[PDB]
Amino acid sequence: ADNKFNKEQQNAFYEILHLPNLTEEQRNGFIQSLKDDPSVSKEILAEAKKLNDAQAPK
Ligand SMILES: [Zn+2]
Repeated sequence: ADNKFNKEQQNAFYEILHLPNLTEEQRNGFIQSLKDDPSVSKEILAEAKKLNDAQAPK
């Protein structure tokens, strides 16, 4: 059964890989969540983005 990401899921995955202000530990936790159930991508992405923005350099 083919488990290739649809565009919504792929976009989330790549955005999390590339968000600049996550630590490795933070990033890997979010990616692991998606690897386990990709249907939660939109919620996980929203969390990752908030954390990324909170940790932006000033
Ligand atoms: Zn400054």
